Amino acid sequence: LNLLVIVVDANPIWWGKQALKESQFTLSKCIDAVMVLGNSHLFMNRSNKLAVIASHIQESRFLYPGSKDGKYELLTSANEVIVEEIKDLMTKSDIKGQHTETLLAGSLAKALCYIHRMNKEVKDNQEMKSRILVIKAAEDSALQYMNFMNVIFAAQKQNILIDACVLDSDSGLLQQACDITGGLYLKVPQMPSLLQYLLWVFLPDQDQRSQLILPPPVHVDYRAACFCHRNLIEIGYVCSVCLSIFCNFSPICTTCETAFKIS
Amino acid sequence: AKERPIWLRESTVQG
Amino acid sequence: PISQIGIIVTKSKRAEKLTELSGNPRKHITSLKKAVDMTCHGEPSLYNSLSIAMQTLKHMPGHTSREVLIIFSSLTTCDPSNIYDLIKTLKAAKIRVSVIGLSAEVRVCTVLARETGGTYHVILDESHYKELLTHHVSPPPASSSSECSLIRMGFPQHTIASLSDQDAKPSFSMAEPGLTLGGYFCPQCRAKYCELPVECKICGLTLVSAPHLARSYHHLFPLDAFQEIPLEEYNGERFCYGCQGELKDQHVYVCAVCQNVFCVDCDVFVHDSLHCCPGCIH
Amino acid sequence: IINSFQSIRQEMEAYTPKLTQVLSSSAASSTITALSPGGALMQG
Amino acid sequence: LQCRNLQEFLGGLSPGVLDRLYGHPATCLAVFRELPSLAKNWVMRMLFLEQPLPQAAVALWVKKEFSKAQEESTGLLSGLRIWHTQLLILNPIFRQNLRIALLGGQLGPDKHARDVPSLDKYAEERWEVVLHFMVGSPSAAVSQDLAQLLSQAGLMKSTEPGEPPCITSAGFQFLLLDTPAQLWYFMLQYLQTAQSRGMDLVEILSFLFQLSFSDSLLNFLQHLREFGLVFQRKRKSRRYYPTRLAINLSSGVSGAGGTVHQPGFIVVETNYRLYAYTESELQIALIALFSEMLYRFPNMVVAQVTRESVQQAIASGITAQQIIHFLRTRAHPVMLKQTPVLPPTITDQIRLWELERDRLRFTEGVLYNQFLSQVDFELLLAHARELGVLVFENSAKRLMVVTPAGHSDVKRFWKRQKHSS
Amino acid sequence: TKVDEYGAKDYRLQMPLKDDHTSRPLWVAPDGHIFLEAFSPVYKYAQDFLVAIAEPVCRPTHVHEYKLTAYSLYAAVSVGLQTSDITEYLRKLSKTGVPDGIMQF
Ligand SMILES: [Zn+2]
Ligand SMILES: [Zn+2]
Ligand SMILES: [Zn+2]
Ligand SMILES: [Zn+2]
Ligand SMILES: [Zn+2]
Repeated sequence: LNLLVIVVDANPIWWGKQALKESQFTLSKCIDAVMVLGNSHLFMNRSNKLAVIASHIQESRFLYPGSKDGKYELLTSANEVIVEEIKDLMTKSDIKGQHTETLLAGSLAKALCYIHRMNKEVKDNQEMKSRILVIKAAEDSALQYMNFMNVIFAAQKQNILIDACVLDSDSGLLQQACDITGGLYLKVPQMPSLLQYLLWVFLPDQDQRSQLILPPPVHVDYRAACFCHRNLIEIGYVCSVCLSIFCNFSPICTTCETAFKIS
Repeated sequence: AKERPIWLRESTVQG
Repeated sequence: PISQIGIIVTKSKRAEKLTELSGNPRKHITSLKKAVDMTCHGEPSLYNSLSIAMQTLKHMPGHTSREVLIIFSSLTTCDPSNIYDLIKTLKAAKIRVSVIGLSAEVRVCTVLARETGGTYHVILDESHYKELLTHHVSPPPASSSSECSLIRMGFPQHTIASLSDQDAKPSFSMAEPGLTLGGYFCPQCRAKYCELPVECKICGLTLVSAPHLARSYHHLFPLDAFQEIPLEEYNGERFCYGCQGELKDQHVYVCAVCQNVFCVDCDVFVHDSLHCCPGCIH
Repeated sequence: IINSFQSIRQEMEAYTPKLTQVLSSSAASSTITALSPGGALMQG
Repeated sequence: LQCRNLQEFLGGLSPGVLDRLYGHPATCLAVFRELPSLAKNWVMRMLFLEQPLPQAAVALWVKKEFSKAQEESTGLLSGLRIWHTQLLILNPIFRQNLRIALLGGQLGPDKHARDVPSLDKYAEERWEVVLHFMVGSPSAAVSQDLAQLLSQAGLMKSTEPGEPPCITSAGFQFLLLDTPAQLWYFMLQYLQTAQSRGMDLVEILSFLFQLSFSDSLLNFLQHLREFGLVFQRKRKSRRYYPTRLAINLSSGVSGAGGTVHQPGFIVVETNYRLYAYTESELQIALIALFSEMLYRFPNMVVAQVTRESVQQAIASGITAQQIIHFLRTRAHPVMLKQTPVLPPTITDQIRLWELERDRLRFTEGVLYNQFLSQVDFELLLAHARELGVLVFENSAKRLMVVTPAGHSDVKRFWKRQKHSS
Repeated sequence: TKVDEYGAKDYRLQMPLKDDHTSRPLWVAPDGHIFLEAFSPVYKYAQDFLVAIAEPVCRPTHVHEYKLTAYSLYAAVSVGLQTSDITEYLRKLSKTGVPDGIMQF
């Protein structure tokens, strides 16, 4: 069994700027490309299953939980429910100038517990392979680092691949998330052809990914910096309590001020 | 030690 | 991740270090798979086991928590000297000792654990054994006698050949070592490494990547327990917020801060695996 | 932010377009050729 | 003619039929989901490509490992003529219908909405009565079309004009097959006999795919109801409900698991004794084909597997493999604990009894003797070998035997060789 | 006496199947043969009882076979078992009752 979760960075600031920029690629066509991927993923195998989540600066919403047009109800209903659910998010959304960073950690969290719920509801007669495809486009936030790291290790622990399909802004932690989880990361230069990357690079699952040739992952710069200056450094002094990278020795660590002794 | 021989471990009939 | 583990096998009055302290679980696990065929003959020696460990752990730094986990099987154990002196030495050496007894409630193990501050437990059943080892995975809570210290640490960056064996730097791994196309370095060793985190083979300094540290920060950010609401309590959210599934049973929990609603499976998975409240991230 | 929020709301007026209007062989081939071993996106 | 899988039928398709068979409603979905795990990716990739690409690209896109599987899958899709090299451009009808299949592009009064269990039970019931007619039951459901169908399917033959049809060698082998495999062979033969009898396979087969998710179709659909594969409360209803069996269709035992998801009932003892906790006489009839039945109880039957009953079964055409399979697939939960599930002594004895039945291998042939030289003998032998006409040889004894058909070729060659004089 | 179209002797006209036949591990044939589910939860009691009242015929791993005989019945009476006692317990063990031909026997 294969479970594919698609995460769309539906941030209205970036996509709105692109609309104001008269960008060729747009969120609608992006959601439509996601729709084709979701359909084609399920279309690939009877046991294939999927979920879709979109994120907004305020919150994230799930897009997925007769034959009047002569076609299968599941595909047709999946298309309609996804369109209706995305429109509800876009229409039912507040406006706030102070908050613009896109939510990602909360979206991945819901996906992981959803996958875990599915991992329990699935019959033990069959094994379920799960993957998360993150479609990032707008800027990340430093506050998300801690929470994003939590979900990254949970996904690794629970063997979920994080596949990153970046549109514009390249999050250093996102390119780390895939590498830590063994997922792929790519930034598309030709946003209008995003669907080709999805079907060629992101469509194949781990079993297919192994038996196939794909561009090697981009080198990941695992930067490290002291919490006092946030400057990249090769040597940092941590403590067995705060475990925080300090710039230099101090009798008291500013985050805790515990009574360290000179040495 | 004292394991069973092959003729007692598996089917000797060609099938 | 920054921790290291070692293993000792004790039989026929002797104690042998199966594998010294290292950061490679695969090496230890490889030795365990081999040890499945061990002779399993003779009597063990707690005194020799502890002393061999102490002769190793005594040279360890002060900031690192020195510890020993004893899987005691045969309640009889030969010893060349009074274990009480060794116990007093363990307290002085600040080596945390905790014993796990299988089908036995031994006196020496009782005093050894409780005097040293560690704990002595006995296997009730397979689930108890699984639970006890799972519990031991937790970092030890700091005793009022325990003191904190800083440690110098190295955060190198993995480096690779520019393009398909071009501008490469031919070298073998420090871990019949094969050639290294790419790998981490050390500012002082200048020796290339294939696997991190690891202690310097030269400088005696720990090399580690920043995510490995964050992997421990859940210990620093313990998740607050969500209040239980097993009854429906007229909660209009038929679907569980975490899994968007209708709650099939009279077991439900709500967050203390974000007030979101999660089922027992979500709450367990959150507290056991995610270690964060999905709604609190917002 | 307000302009982007309003502009995107009007951008959401069209949905479920034609796959053959959404994508083209020229765009698709450009991606495949870029991902080919000699292309811009295939490092080797 | 043991057509154990769809692939054999897929090869039995010409471009003049494939193009029509490649319809948008179901064939594209059915074919695509049946393609190998590799080719499905490339077909989906090129769904937006109007220009062909070289085979080297497909080859280099796969590792040296699994290249054989890629080649094999390439052989299938090229054999299916899904694309052309033109140097792998998809067929326009296939690409267009696959594209439409992703999105699609009809209603009326409510139906009786009969329960899915009821549908599958009478479907199983319908298949059972078909098998009750197939077996030597003294009374069973009959129909002129059903009878001739089973006969043209090579499962039954009428020994005398007016006497009830009897079972053929293939029919006995067929009877022991599992329901999905057994149904598959029937579906395949119906399809082949349909085109033979003038029913347009294109429409009915495409309809079978649709059921897995015209007057010709109505006639065909009537047979499907008689097969219990579809429910229709009354012949007047323009709408029907596909049964589980029809939904499964060509999915095979790989889809939704094998028919083994049923209560086991056969117990096999080391003394060749059988105890089958059953009331369904069909199972009894099948068991009687190879075992001597001793006692019958309200819920169980006692039988013994003897040389007589087994060698009789083998003589009729059955194989120990089918017998062992029939038992293993029906083995009672209690004997599932032991491994192997069947007692090795039993399995070995049954195999050994069939292997005894064919101790002598009989082969038609023509033997030449008294070869005047080893050279011309080996020369003629090399020609027989080159023709693949050789049956057996002993050059040390200077002898060889060849197939009667091939003999005419060596007879001609021998005369030609002799006429060189 | 009664035989189906197949060589097996049938006893539908001879004995019924009890409501909890699944719990009862034994069958009684009108010809005196007896079968016992060796894997049944009460097998222990049934084995002892059948060794007491009947003659073992086959004792394979899953289903044992016994037959009644005058000698085996005398042995049952030799341990003080009354006709009612063996009948009552046999009926209780039998998932298909006791055939009257055997009862009068
Ligand atoms: Zn500190
Ligand atoms: Zn500083
Ligand atoms: Zn160093
Ligand atoms: Zn939940
Ligand atoms: Zn909470």
